[PDB]
Amino acid sequence: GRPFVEMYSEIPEIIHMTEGRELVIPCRVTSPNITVTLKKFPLDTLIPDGKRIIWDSRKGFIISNATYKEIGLLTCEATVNGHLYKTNYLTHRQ
Amino acid sequence: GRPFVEMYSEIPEIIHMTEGRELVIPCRVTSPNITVTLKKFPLDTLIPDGKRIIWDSRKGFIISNATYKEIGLLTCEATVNGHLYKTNYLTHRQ
Ligand SMILES: [Zn+2]
Repeated sequence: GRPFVEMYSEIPEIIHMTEGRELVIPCRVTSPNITVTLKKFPLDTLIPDGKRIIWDSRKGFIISNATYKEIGLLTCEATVNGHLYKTNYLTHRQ
Repeated sequence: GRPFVEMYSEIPEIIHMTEGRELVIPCRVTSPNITVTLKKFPLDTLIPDGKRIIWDSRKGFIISNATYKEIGLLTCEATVNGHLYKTNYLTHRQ
């Protein structure tokens, strides 16, 4: 199946970030009932709290105030129908 | 071993390219005797001719006049001591 509207599982998509600025990780999904986990390689899981990090199923994750900690390989993961899907983004600066 | 001074085998390094401008794929090597192949995913092999594409072991591949065909995942491959090494670059625009 396809939980992510745009899926970059093999080669990451590049997105530009600016520190102090909003960073959208744009892994929007095909249904609002899909649960998505955001990860930063290799160790971190970023939990949305509805403020500093907001999940919107039509957009992806919205990180209000990006920092240098958000520079790297970021992965959205969703498990649907018992299967795990990943889509990958490489963030670096403007 | 390590034929490439900087080696990006697992997560590609990002490099900015501008069309009509020089593009360096910077997979410099640890010895001028190392043979390196340049590839563009998934089908292409780019052959240096000493003019449009120049190999310099201290720099990498120098593509005089980059085009949109050079946008994508580019890989330098070297076989040393019977082992194949790869280093990966994602090119996209300035
Ligand atoms: Zn960039």
